[PDB]
Amino acid sequence: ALQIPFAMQMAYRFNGIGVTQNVLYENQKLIANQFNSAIGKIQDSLSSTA
Amino acid sequence: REGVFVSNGTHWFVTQRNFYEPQIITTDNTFVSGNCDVVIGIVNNTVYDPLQPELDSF
Ligand SMILES: *[C@@]1(O)O[C@H](CO)[C@]2(O[C@@]3(O[C@H](CO)[C@@H](O)[C@H](O)[C@H]3NC(C)=O)O2)[C@H](O)[C@H]1NC(C)=O
Ligand SMILES: *[C@@]1(O)O[C@H](CO)[C@]2(O[C@@]3(O[C@H](CO)[C@@H](O)[C@H](O)[C@H]3NC(C)=O)O2)[C@H](O)[C@H]1NC(C)=O
Ligand SMILES: *[C@@]1(O)O[C@H](CO)[C@]2(O[C@@]3(O[C@H](CO)[C@@H](O)[C@H](O)[C@H]3NC(C)=O)O2)[C@H](O)[C@H]1NC(C)=O
Repeated sequence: ALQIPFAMQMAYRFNGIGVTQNVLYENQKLIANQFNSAIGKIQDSLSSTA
Repeated sequence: REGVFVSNGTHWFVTQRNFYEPQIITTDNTFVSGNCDVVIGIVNNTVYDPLQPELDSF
């Protein structure tokens, strides 16, 4: 297990999907907010939707 | 471009992600994107370009 800062790893993965890595770093706060809110939505979906 | 910036404490290099083969940071293996007020984790260093020594020899 070789550790990378999670931001740099997310940049690796953006390079994986074809988007260049600067797109993440320039937009890191926005991407973090999207991920956090998206995880938040799962809790509502699980707790409320039967 | 491809790889990561790694420092052995006091000198910055570019390596490929899977085999430590260090190379000096230069303009032909790093690209540029805007200024650096938006990135969090920036570090100051020199990006030596290969055309300037040849032009300064003039
Ligand atoms: C650092 O990790 O890597 C540098 C690679 O350039 C190291 O700096 C050089 O080391 C060689 C070998 O000791 C010397 O012959 C050079 O003079 C020296 N400097 C330059 C500009 O090449 O620099 C550096 O020593 C090393 N630091 C540590 C703590 O490992
Ligand atoms: C890095 O990931 O974490 C560091 C934590 O020490 C961080 O540097 C500062 O450290 C002081 C220690 O008391 C904290 O109070 C600061 O909040 C913290 N700074 C930030 C911005 O969190 O050093 C360091 O900045 C951080 N690096 C990055 C790129 O986020
Ligand atoms: C980086 O390597 O170089 C920047 C350019 O000087 C450095 O930005 C300075 O930061 C100090 C302290 O915050 C300010 O007083 C200067 O006005 C500011 N200079 C400019 C031109 O904006 O910015 C920056 O600090 C430095 N990086 C590190 C880690 O020191």
